Amino acid sequence: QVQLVESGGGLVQTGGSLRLSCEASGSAFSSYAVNWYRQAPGKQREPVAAIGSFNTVYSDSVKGRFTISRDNAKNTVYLQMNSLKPEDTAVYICNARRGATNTWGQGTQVTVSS
Amino acid sequence: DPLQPELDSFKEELD
Repeated sequence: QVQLVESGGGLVQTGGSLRLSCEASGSAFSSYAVNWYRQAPGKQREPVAAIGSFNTVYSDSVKGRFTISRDNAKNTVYLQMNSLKPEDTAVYICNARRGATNTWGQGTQVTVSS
Repeated sequence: DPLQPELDSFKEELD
């Protein structure tokens, strides 16, 4: 029973960084894992990273460049994206997962250009 | 991690 909103997108130089936020309103946020996905126009949606209370999982496409972190005092999950490449351009969207139930945000645009 | 089952479900999506 949460609602999610993403922020932090933008248009950034190749090699640069962004930090996305997934902010939740509603009860018991700490009982949801939080997953980031990304999707470019014309393409399928792909998994990026996930965090539980503290353990994390990364797609091989972003390992070593992205870091997901969590602050339950702010009901927020962060995706720090370093060493960005043009191919990272996509809408990034977060997903709160509690057991088999899934809630989704809206998306924030990330565009990387040299 | 108390949310490890959810993390396992996401790991299964990494094909």
